[PDB]
Amino acid sequence: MWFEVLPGIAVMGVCLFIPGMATARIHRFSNGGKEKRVAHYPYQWYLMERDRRVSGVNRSYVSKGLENID
Amino acid sequence: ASATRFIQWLRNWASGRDLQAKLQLRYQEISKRTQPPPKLPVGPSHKLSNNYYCTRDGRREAMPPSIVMSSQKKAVSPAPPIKRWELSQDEPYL
Amino acid sequence: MELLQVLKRGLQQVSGHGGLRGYLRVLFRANDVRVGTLVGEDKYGNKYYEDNKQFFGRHRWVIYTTEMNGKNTFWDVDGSMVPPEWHRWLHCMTDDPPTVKPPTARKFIWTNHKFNLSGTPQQYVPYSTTRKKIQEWVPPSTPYK
Amino acid sequence: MFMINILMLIIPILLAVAFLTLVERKVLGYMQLRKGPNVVGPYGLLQPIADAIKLFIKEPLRPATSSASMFILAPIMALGLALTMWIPLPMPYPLINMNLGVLFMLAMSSLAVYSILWSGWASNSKYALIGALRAVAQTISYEVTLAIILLSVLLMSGSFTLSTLITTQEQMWLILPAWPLAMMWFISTLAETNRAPFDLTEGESELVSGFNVEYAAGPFALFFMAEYANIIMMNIFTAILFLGTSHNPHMPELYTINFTIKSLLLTMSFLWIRASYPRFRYDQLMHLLWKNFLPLTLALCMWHVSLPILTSGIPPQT
Amino acid sequence: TYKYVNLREPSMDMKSVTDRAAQTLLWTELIRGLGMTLSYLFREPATINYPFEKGPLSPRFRGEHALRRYPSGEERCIACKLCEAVCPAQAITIEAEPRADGSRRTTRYDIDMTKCIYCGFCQEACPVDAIVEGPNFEFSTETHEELLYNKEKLLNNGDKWEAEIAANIQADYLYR
Amino acid sequence: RGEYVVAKLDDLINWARRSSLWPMTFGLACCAVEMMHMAAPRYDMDRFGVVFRASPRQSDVMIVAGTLTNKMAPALRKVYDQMPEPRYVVSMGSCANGGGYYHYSYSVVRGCDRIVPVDIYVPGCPPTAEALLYGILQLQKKIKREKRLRIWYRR
Amino acid sequence: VRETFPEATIIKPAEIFGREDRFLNYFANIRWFGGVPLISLGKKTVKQPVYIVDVTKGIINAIKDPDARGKTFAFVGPSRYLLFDLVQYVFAVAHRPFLPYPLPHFAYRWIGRLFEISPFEPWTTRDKVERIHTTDKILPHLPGLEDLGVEATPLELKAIEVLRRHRTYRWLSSEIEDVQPAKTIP
Amino acid sequence: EMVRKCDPHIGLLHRGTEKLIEYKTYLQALPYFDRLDYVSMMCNEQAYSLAVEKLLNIRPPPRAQWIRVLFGEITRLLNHIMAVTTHALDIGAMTPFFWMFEEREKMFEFYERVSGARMHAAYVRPGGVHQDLPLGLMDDIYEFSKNFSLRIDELEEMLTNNRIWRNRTVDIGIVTAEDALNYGFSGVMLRGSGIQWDLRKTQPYDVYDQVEFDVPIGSRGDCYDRYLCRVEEMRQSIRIISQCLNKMPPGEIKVDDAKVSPPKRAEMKTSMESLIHHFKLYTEGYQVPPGATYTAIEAPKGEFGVYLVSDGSSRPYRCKIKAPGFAHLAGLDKMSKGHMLADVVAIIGTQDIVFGEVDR
Ligand SMILES: CCCCCCCCCCCCCCCCCC(=O)OC[C@H](COP(=O)(O)OCCN)OC(=O)CCCCCCCCCCCCCCCCC
Ligand code: SF4
Ligand code: SF4
Ligand code: SF4
Repeated sequence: MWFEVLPGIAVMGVCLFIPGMATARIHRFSNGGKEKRVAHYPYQWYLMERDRRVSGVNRSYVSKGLENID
Repeated sequence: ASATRFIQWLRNWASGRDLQAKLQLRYQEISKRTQPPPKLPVGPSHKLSNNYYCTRDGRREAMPPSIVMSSQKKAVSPAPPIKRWELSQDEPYL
Repeated sequence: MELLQVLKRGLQQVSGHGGLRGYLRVLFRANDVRVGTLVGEDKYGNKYYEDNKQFFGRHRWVIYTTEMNGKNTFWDVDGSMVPPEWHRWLHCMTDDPPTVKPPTARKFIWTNHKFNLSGTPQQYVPYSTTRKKIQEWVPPSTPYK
Repeated sequence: MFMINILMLIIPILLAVAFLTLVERKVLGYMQLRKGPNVVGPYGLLQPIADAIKLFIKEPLRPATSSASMFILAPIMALGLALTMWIPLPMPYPLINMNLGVLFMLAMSSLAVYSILWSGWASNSKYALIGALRAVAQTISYEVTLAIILLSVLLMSGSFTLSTLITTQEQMWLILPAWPLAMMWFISTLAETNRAPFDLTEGESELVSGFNVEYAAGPFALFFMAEYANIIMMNIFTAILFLGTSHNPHMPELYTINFTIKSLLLTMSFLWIRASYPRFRYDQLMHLLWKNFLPLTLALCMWHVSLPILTSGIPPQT
Repeated sequence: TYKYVNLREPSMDMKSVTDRAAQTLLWTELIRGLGMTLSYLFREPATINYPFEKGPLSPRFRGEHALRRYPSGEERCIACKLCEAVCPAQAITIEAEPRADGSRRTTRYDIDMTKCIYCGFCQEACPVDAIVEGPNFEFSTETHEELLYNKEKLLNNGDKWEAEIAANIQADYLYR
Repeated sequence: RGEYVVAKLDDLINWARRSSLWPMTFGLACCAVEMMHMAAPRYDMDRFGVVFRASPRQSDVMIVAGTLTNKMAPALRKVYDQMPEPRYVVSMGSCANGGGYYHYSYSVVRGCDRIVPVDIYVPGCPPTAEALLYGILQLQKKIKREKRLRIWYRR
Repeated sequence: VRETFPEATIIKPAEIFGREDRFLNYFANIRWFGGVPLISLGKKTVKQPVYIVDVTKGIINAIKDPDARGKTFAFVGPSRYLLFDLVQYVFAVAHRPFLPYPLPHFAYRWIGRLFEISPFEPWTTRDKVERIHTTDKILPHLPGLEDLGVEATPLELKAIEVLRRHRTYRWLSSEIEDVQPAKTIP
Repeated sequence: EMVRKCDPHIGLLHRGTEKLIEYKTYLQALPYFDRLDYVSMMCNEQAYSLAVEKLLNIRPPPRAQWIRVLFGEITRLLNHIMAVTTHALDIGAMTPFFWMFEEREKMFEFYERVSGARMHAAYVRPGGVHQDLPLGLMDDIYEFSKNFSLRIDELEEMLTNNRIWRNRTVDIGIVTAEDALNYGFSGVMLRGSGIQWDLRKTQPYDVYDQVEFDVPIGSRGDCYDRYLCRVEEMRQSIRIISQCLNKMPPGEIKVDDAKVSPPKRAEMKTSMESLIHHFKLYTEGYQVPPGATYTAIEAPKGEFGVYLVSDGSSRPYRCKIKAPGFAHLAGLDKMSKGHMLADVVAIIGTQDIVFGEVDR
């Protein structure tokens, strides 16, 4: 019957789900739990470069808040 | 025959036909695979009298061709001209 | 809702095959999990089933034995394993199974059915069944000459 | 971690491609009143694995008349570029976030055509050459209309970034205001992927196997994987373009599930279409695009330049 | 009588012309074709589960050949050679002589099953129902030689298949 | 133990090959009509993994389905040679098996096994579609019994 | 063999060339390594190769010939060649570039072991290198192919049959007479 | 891809059928006709049987004549399903082949139930048919015919109005009525171009004069019109089959004349005359009076005829088979002028060629 085509569709669906799920999870893992910073324009890259310098650990995803202003 | 009501409706709608009335899979309407014995009839030559083979011998009635001309008035055609066909009245145009 | 009834029917098939193990056995041996009425069983272990609500062609089937004539047929099965008395019913040449309409017994009919033996040491090898046509002169065994 | 991200992209792609082959055979089978694979593994689930192993232990042939280097290069190009087409796809986050992702996908699709031309030419056989020149005709037919169809859609999104399409369609699918372009886009993707009723470069009933007729075993498998990879990718592109999924930044997997379902259904429609229609003649395909889609595409490109301006609804540049 | 298959002029009124424009632009007739294949997707397939299920056959089916016996065990064949004479393929070869009890019996009865056209003429011609075509059709071999049947093979076939053959003959002999 | 490893690898390559037999789209006469019926829904050869492919480069099996004439013999041998290996030949029907009804003709090859090696002979004129399927499954079991790697290990 | 079965026919062929040989095909396959190594540049070795069909016909005649029982034959080709000239002819017939270079015996042996590592069918071996560079013995005392009625087939008439498939598309159609033969050691 | 010349090289399935027949009795030659147009098996048998029955000067009984028309029209359904769906298969529409070959499979069962063979029945013989219909067969034919028109309706849904199908077949392979006649075309190859000709109407045989049906006529003489003619001929076949089911008469099924048709097996085993005639018919065979006839039928593929020369013995002196496809294929180069490669694929299909009959 037609519903016997579903198992292959389900397997195909799972495989197509993995790349998107894996990319999202790897991004959080490599950016301290946040989305990967998107730098489409020079301004955004400038801010990211300043974040790297400001971090103190050479990681632009390590944020510094009021605790760092004296 | 085991299709649920929803599936029957779905394929009926998609095809635009009531497919359940003329299914292409066969079920119980077919003839039984065991049948009562037959009792076949005999032909017109199964008689005990007035049945001499010479009076019903097709092969011996064949004759050699009729020689019309050999090298040993109105014009004619092989047959009357063919009558023109009529349009169908069941459905003249498809 | 019918979609709920369909699941019950499919779930019933697991019990109709005597649990998940029996269900998975028929799924992997025959690729079909339908449950039918046991029409009968032949002396080699083949089991014959019918379900007359199935369409013509799918309404009779055999689950082949797992061993026949000393051969392991758990995975290797073939249509030639069906013995002649069941062959007629399985192919729908008759309505009556041999349980109901037994075949006529003869003293020369094989008691043990054989499947296709090609490619095995029991295969058939052709030969001429007639004897030598010309008898040759045999010279004498003594020197008289 | 990025190298792991790459592997978690292309290995799933190859697995999805393998099981798409099963699904097409089953879907086609049931539309043809039969079953398709249901013996090799339960419900045929192992059938793709047997086929792949079979092909890769089959003897590959290099034809005597063939140009050796080009013969080997072409299938490598086909699969390598098929995988490359996936890296900028936002699902919802792309592996490579690009400014001109659409322009990247156009260029990579144009380059992939040479894997058909060079395989056909390098084979040095008549049916292969005929198949290759059909690809020349096919590309000429759809390429101009395809780019201009994309342009019209991108005049509502405002950029060539694929992630922007997610933002554009936050409130409503783009298929609503652009269903005429979606229709012409959908047919173009069928011609782009050499799919029925535009399966002309292969054209089995006409050319035996067209461009890949001389290919066997593993090299043949590469062309097959590339084609089915492009079928899925082109239907992912379509889902992003016209059926944009909502993206919750904190639950990105909900996007992926919804977007995967849409991509699967669009892929099924490709199989559906293949079961239903006869094949175009390859001159009739050219006239379809140039005499029908292109006039309509030019007019709708004009309309979508003016419509944002006259309604004061021009999208943001950023 | 005849009918025209393709001789109709489309209506040129505004509604008809706009119906045809919608069909052209919106692909209505192509969508209708998609509906038909969709309806088939949801129909039960016609496939049977061979070899667990078999295609139907009738008692008249012409399959593998067999040489039959009387209920006593005596061979039916009396070497008349009618089957050999009628065989359209000349697939039958026969030799005969008086048996040790004086019976008229064959010493050779070969059927070249690669010559045979499975036509059933031999079983029509046989006056004693000795040679028949049985119901077996699953006897493909690995070698050509295995299909050159001699009398021993054909008698074994008869002994192997007699239970089915006799029931099939019973079902159909009143049609012969 | 190498014996155990090669035995299992034999099962895998054998399983992959018998599970994916691609016959060449190649038919000669009336036997080819029954071959069409094996692909038709009732038997659905494709459900066994058996799929026609037109190119000999992409075929594993040649089914000689019909009479082989003298004029056709070189073309049959050509396309068989162009099949990569492993390759198999199924002889279908009396004509292909040994000439059949046309055995004594001046224009017919008396069996395709004079031209190519044959793995399975399917008898009949024509064999039923089921008979042909029985022959294909018989070929599958022949491939299952192959011992390529076990013999190589003991060379 | 001559002791167990005194009446045996023992046939001693030189290197046999044919479609499926490991002789002409072996030389033609050296092309994948660029140059063609040769011990002493092949000027110290002489070969007298024999066609496969000649050996076959000689075997078949030995079966039918009563005089052949208990004898020992030597099946050699009609011509003796220098190994260098033979390989040069092989590359000319196949239209492949010929770059012979000298390799001493110890060096050739070392590479022979390199290819012996293969668990499959070794491309070459130390033993194979030795036999190819062994001079083909002259045995006037033994009967030959002419004694069994076979007329030895020159390598010049059959080399194309073996070596046509080793060419590229450019040279596939070249005819038999286009290549000039090899110097035969008179 | 423009076709500048078509040069069909045939003979690759030439098997010297016509020479082999000279070495057979008339009965032994009958199975050779199953294997000419091996999609229209029982129609080829009927043409051979009519020719022999004409030279013998005998007549088959009425019930046999109705069976022959019934299975002739079932055979036309078999042929047209194969012709239309493989034609569509070549043109790229693969799905109708599968739907309709399930119908073919059911019609194969009718062949098997009367004759024991799915294809090469050898059922229609000079004198009548071999055996009477088994009990229950006509009910099952009726059940099949009740639903078949819906199957044709589904085929037409896929193709008839499909713009892709029309693009591939409309104005492709046009043949004028004059060219069709001079080139020796017949059947749908004439009627697609408007010629009003069908041998069942104009030169009818066994009982075709007693059934009502319409001949479909084309107006443009191209592939599309020839496709519509074959589709409408299937509907008319179902219409004829309906009348054969209702008008089937009782009686014997082969000529009651045991010097031509063998006696019944029970008679053969009781009566001396019957045994002698059974013996002689299956060995020497019936002799045919000397003469020559050209007999033709409206076969599914066109006019199928035999020129049968009898020398007075029990083996034919000469049997020339006129295959409709032979003349059609000779016209392929004419019909393919100005067309492309893919159009030649369509044109081969529209001629409906089987090389069993082209080559013999
Ligand atoms: C406010 C004012 C607004 C202003 C804007 C208004 C715009 C809307 C009104 C304009 C019309 C909109 C529709 C335009 C769609 C494109 C139309 C088209 O090009 O199709 C017509 C084309 C013509 O070809 P033909 O029929 O053979 O004859 C032509 C004679 N020269 O025929 C074809 O193309 C046939 C294609 C054959 C291949 C089809 C195979 C697939 C069929 C199934 C696809 C189903 C659709 C799926 C869409 C999914 C999208 C995700
Ligand atoms: S079935 Fe026909 S061809 Fe075969 S042996 Fe009998 S008479 Fe001869
Ligand atoms: S099998 Fe029958 S027909 Fe043939 S020789 Fe024996 S008795 Fe006569
Ligand atoms: S074996 Fe029979 S069915 Fe097959 S091609 Fe020959 S005559 Fe036709």
